[PDB]
Amino acid sequence: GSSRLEGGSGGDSEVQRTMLELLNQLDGFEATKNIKVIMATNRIDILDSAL
Amino acid sequence: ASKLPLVTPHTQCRLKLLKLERIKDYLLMEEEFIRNQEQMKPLEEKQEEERSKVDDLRGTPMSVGTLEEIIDDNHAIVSTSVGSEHYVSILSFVDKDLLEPGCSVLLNHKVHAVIGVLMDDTDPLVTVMKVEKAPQETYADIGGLDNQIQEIKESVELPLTHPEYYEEMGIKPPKGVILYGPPGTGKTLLAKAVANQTSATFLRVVGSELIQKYLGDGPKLVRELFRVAEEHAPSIVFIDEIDAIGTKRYDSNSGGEREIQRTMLELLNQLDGFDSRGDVKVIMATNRIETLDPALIRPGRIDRKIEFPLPDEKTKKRIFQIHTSRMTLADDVTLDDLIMAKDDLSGADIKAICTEAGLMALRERRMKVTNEDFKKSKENVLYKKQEGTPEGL
Amino acid sequence: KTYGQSTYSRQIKQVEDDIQQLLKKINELTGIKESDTGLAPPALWDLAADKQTLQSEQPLQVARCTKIINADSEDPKYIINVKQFAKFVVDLSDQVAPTDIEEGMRVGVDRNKYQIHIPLPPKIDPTVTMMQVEEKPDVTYSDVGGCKEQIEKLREVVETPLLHPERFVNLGIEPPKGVLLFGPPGTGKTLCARAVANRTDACFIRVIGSELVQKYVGEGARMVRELFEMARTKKACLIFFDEIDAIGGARFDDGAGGDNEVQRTMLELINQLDGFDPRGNIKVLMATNRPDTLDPALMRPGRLDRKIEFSLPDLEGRTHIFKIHARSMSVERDIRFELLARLCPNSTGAEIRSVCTEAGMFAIRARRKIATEKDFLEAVNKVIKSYAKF
Amino acid sequence: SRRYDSRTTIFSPEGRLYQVEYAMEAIGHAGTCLGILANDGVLLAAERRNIHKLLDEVFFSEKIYKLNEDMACSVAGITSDANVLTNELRLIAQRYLLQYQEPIPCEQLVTALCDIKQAYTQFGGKRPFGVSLLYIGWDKHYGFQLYQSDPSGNYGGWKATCIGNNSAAAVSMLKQDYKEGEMTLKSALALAIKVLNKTMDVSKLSAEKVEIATLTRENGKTVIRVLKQKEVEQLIKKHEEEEAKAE
Amino acid sequence: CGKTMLAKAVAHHTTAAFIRVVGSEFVQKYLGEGPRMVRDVFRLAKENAPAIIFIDEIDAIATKRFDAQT
Ligand SMILES: Nc1ncnc2c1ncn2[C@@H]1O[C@H](COP(=O)(O)OP(=O)(O)OP(=O)(O)O)[C@@H](O)[C@H]1O
Ligand SMILES: Nc1ncnc2c1ncn2[C@@H]1O[C@H](COP(=O)(O)OP(=O)(O)OP(=O)(O)O)[C@@H](O)[C@H]1O
Ligand SMILES: Nc1ncnc2c1ncn2[C@@H]1O[C@H](COP(=O)(O)OP(=O)(O)OP(=O)(O)O)[C@@H](O)[C@H]1O
Ligand SMILES: [Mg+2]
Repeated sequence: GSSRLEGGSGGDSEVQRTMLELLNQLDGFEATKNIKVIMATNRIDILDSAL
Repeated sequence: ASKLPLVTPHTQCRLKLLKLERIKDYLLMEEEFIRNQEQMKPLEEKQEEERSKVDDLRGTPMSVGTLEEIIDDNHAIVSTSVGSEHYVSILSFVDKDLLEPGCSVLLNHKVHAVIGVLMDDTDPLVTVMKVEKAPQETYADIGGLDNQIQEIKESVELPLTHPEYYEEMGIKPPKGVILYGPPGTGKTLLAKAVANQTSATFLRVVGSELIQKYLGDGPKLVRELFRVAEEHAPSIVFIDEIDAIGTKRYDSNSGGEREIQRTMLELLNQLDGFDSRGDVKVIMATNRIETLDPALIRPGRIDRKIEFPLPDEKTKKRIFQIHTSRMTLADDVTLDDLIMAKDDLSGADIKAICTEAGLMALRERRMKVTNEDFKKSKENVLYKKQEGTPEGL
Repeated sequence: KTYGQSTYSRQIKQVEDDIQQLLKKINELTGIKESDTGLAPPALWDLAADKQTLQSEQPLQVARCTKIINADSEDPKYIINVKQFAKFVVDLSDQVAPTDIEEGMRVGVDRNKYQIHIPLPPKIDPTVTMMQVEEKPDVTYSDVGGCKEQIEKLREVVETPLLHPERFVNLGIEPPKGVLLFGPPGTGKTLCARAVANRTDACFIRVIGSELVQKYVGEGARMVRELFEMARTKKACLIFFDEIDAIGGARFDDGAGGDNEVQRTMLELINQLDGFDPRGNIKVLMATNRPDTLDPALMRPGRLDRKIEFSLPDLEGRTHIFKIHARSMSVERDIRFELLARLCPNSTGAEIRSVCTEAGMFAIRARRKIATEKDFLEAVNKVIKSYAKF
Repeated sequence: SRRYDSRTTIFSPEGRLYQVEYAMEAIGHAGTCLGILANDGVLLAAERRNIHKLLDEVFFSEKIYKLNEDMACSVAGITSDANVLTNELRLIAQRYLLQYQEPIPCEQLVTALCDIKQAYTQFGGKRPFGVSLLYIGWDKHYGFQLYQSDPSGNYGGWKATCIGNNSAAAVSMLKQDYKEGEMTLKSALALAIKVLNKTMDVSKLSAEKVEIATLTRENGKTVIRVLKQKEVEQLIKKHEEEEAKAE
Repeated sequence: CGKTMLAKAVAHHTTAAFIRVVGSEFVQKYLGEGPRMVRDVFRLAKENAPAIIFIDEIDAIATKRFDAQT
């Protein structure tokens, strides 16, 4: 990721389709589900803000 | 279903009634005659076996090609998958309303004559920009604006609800509304609300998301954004943080700023240019507006411009009770004591205060939030002000 | 219920509702189930279930598109290049005469002996065919007011020479072929262009400057070249570049390269306009808010021969514009439109149309159906005064 | 030449002097400074940044400066601009003394220097002085005093202040733990040791990464002193002992 | 500093089978041919139990940055 329209693809890049599916899944379930998604990065700033 | 237009005054009238009664009465005669025929003969067998003749003409191994140019005369140039280019004849059963260049056409195997078309994906960009219902809340969660919300409702919602008002007098709605004001004051929220409340396809974009790292991609993005908005009936576009893209347009600049200016020209043309914009509205936001380009926010492009002041004394009480709404609070919460101070608090600041107080209440295990916690949180949030005190005053 | 919109509201509502019901009932009673295979209404499987499809599949064979590359000897012998299939040396079937075929034109050939049967129109980038106007706008020369000399010049350069060539040809004047329209934002450039497009009687093309920047090197120049070739196929055409400042930027190359491809496309446009290859019957217009940035080679006569200045309208034009836009309104009878023209100091056409619409608004919000003076005074206040600081 | 001019003395489009703002931004990184006015003394507590095993000990101090017999000041910002301003302050004091044969009152002095600084940020085309001052002194008009200055030219009397690194935090505790009019010199020194121990988050007071000053009246005349190592370390031991007993 | 010398020597002395390639060779015109060559090479190596595969100038392939749009 790092953005949803980055290389002019129009949201059809695979790197962006994976991020879209991850966002849909994260919004799928409720806070009260004892399912916490821990995410890691060695470079915070590049990291996308839509997460 | 492809019915006639009354084209009487179009406003409640006696002529609209008689042209309307007439179509109804003809539909009634047609329905009666049809029902009579159906009872007299099903015709199910006759209507069937036409499917059989068609399927006979279209052989089993139908081939998915890609139409590339219709000669306007029941002929076509259809490209097979490999890349070859054939010049075939369009038959009589293909719904020609569905034939445009680039459509996945269904050709015959031995003769490649066009015999059908297929649907395509709906997500060139539709999914990525449309916001659906706002998870935050409806118009209930917004208070203190009253006048501003009324303006937006009249600008974007009222022309959809009851067109008769505008239509009666011959005036078209305003074109676009630009929301401007100090940061944290309710622009994006009000746009979200008028989105989740209306009945069109609302699309959202960030200005920094139009700054592209290949040449001629920003203009393509804006052109598409305004291209899939007429494909979708009434539509709204909200380009937030436009300041990052529309700036004063100083000429003494070098680098990628030229591309910024070129995308700005593309937008400036889309909003009001040579062609008719169809049925779409444009909302915009900018924390800093003194720096926009005169041609972007000029009258025919953006008619309505809305200022957004901070909460003064009482909207603060409203917002506070809005965000403290869902939390168990101790019975010593001197909310006014937190509001009375003329600290120039902003709406986002109020949300920050609520969240920080709730979080420290969680930290201390305490089942309830106390006034002392809220005041401590207020001090902590305001701690993010800084600047040079005597300087400037 | 509500306050009551109209006396017939409920009656029309009822007739609409039962119209919808009768339409749905006939829909169910006729079938017409949507088909995922793109197949026409069964009443329109017509000549399609049979009797033309079965008669078109027999005599109309499949020709294959091929691009002629050479026509050697006087004797017909044609080298065609079938795309991604092969490259042959074929002859002419009897239907085509030798004069019809030229080098470089797409041709159709059969699947057995590959002999030429039909020519075909050239291939044009999909992004270069849409810039044709197709449906012309309805704005006309009565809708543009307060600009009388400017419109005269534009009409004498883009419009009159095509309609009546003999005036100019007799005296021996080749009329100017370019116009640069420049003036404050919202003064009447694009509207006069719309009017010119509506009135003219020849091909019209709309090119945005921001439409000629492209990602891949050497594409914009190709786009311009194709556009001018296309416009030159027609009998006469007008091209109306908007925001030409988009790609007419001044040349300042120094140190690290910056905006150079745009410069190559700009040079290609320059050479197309006035250059070794004659420019046929084409007339060009350009509009800019900032004409200074345009380079020294473009702004030169031979390319942009005229320069029409659009200035903010005078008082007479101010009232005229007010009156044009206040036409299709349900407005009061006597409005001292001179008073309204005075009350707004120097202001452009967009100001005035905004004034008209804001007056309509202040009429609506008061739940009135006829616009009065007080509506227009409130409109002028809310437009000029309140939106001054922007 | 206008091409190379920087325009260090011109307004921005919101009426804020940018060179001044950056000057104040430089101070927020130099050593912290502390002011505490007691009822029987004044005291400056800045941090000794020149912390290396290979530096030599010279002069009676390293950040505190005497200006008259009855006045001293400490600096945060650039060292060289500090020296220039200190020299001009000394000259001002002696010029007043020569004209009136009386020691220069404290606000006499602080406003003379700040007037130089303000003028410097008003016209001339130079960069402004990137220094913020803390002063201390006594005069027959207002007794023990504690002033402060900034690159703009503004000053202020402070019962307790902090100019320099971690200024927000230091002033926050100073607000929480200042008894207006209920402070002895000893208590003020202890409060200083505590606040600085917070602020100098790097390690703890090493008794060597700190500077302390005291201005008092003794035998009818002012006496200025810079705390030695033994007393400073003893104070720190007392501070740790008090905190330990507290816990 | 001797990168292709040592590989050359260990190809002289060693008893196992040796396959040498340059990363600029895998890249080919048609689609599915680069992968096919990679798979073929590794499969031939797997066929001969003792074997060394040398891919000189791997920079032609394993470059980090990509532009997956062309
Ligand atoms: N009157 C209000 N009613 C409800 N929420 C408010 C109000 N004013 C501010 N907020 C809060 O402000 C938060 C910030 O979002 P909002 O859409 O208001 O930002 P904004 O004003 O568009 O900000 P920016 O200027 O940075 O674009 C919203 O989550 C909402 O909680
Ligand atoms: N003389 C005029 N008569 C009538 N309407 C006018 C006149 N001048 C401007 N307008 C109105 O101004 C609106 C703005 O579009 P217009 O074509 O005038 O802009 P423009 O001058 O080309 O602006 P830009 O410099 O931004 O491209 C037009 O829709 C028209 O309604
Ligand atoms: N230790 C050495 N003894 C003898 N010759 C050596 C030695 N190191 C390097 N050379 C010389 O190296 C030359 C060949 O260089 P080599 O092919 O090893 O370069 P490389 O490091 O692989 O280069 P590149 O990074 O450009 O691929 C031979 O001529 C050999 O003389
Ligand atoms: Mg905002």
